[PDB]
Amino acid sequence: MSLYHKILIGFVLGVIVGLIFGDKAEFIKPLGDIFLRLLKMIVVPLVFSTIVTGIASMGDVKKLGRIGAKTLIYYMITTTLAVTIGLILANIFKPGKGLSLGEIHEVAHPNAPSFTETLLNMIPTNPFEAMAEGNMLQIIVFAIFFGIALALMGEKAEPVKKFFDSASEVMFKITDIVMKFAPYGVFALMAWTVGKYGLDVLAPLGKLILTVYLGCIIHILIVYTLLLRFLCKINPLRFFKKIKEAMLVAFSTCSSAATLPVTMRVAEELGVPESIASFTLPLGATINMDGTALYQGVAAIFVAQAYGVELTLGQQLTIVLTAVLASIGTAGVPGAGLVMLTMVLTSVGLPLEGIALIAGIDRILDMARTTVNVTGDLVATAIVARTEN
Repeated sequence: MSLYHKILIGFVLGVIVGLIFGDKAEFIKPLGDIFLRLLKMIVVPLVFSTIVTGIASMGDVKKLGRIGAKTLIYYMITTTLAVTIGLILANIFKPGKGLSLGEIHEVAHPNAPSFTETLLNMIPTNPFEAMAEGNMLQIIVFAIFFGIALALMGEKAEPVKKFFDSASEVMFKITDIVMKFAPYGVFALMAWTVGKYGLDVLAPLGKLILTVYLGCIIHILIVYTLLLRFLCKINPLRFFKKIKEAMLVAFSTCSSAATLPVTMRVAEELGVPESIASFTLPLGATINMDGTALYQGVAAIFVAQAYGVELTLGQQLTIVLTAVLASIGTAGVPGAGLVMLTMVLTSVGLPLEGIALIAGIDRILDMARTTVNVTGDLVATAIVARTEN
C-alpha cells in the first residue's frame, strides 16, 4: 500500500475519531505535535542544502536570473488574483454582517512597517544568526548567494558542492524516515482538529469559513486550472492527480515549510528538472502569498463588516495591501499573518475583539491557506519549467 493511501487512511480515521469523541480527542494531540516537530526540524538545513545544490548544478547564472524573474512575476500575478478573488467573495458574501460586535465609525488610513525595512531585513547581517533564528527569507538569500558563488567558482568549489549535495540527499533521507510516521501524525492532527472545532462552535463563524474555503477552491480551480491549461499546457485533472499527496499533507499539517519535502518529492514525479524545482519550491514556500492573500483579504472585510464599517474600494485595497506587504516574509511563520493583520487593523482603529474572534478558528482557515500555498508552489514550478524546456 502506497504512502499516500496510508496517509489518506490516517486522515479519514482521524476525522471519524474527532467527530465521535469530540473534545476528548485532545489527549492524542501530542502524537501530532511530534510529527509537526519532526517535519519542521528539517526545513532549514534541507532548504539551504537543496538551494545551493540546485544553483550549483545549473552552472550558469543567467538561467537562474531568468527563473527568478519569471517566478517573482508569477507570484505577483497570482497574489493579485488571490486578492481580487478574496475581495470579490467578501463583498458578495458578507460574513461579518449581523455580528454587530461594535458600533459603526469612520476608519483612518492604515499604517504598516516601511517597505524598505522589509527589503533590507531580507539580507542577513549574520548567516548563522539567520539560521539559528529560522529566518527563512534571510536563509534563502544567503543560499542564493552561496549557490551563485559555487556555480561561478568551478573546480575550487568541488568539496563544497559535493558536501552540500550529500547533505541534501541526507535531508531527503531524513524526510523519508520521518514520513513512515506520517499516517499516525496525520491521524492525531485530524482527530485533534475535528474534536476541538465542532460544528456547534463553528456556527457563529460559518459564513467566514465558508467564504474562505470557497475562495480557496475558486483560486485552485480557476487561477491554477487555467494557467495549467494554457501556459504550461497540461491536463489539470492529471496534474492534481499527481500532486494529491502534497495537497493532503499541506492540508493536514498547516505549514508550507513542513510540507516542502513532500512538494519537492512530488515534483520529481511530475518530471520537472531537479535543478529548477530545488530553487522554485523552497523560495515559493516563503514568497507565495496566494493563500495568505485570500485569508487576509477575507478576514479584513469580515472584521470591517462585523463592526459595520463599510469600506470603499480604495480603503479595501489599501487595507489588504500593506498587509500582504508587511506579511511578505513572516507569512511562513505560523500565526504571523494573523498578527500582521491584527496590527494593521488596530492601526485602522477597529477594536481588537473582532480580530480575536478569528483567532479561535485560525487552524480551519490555515488548512485551506496551506493547501492553496502548496498547490500554487507546484503550479509555479511546472509553469517555470515549461517556459524553460
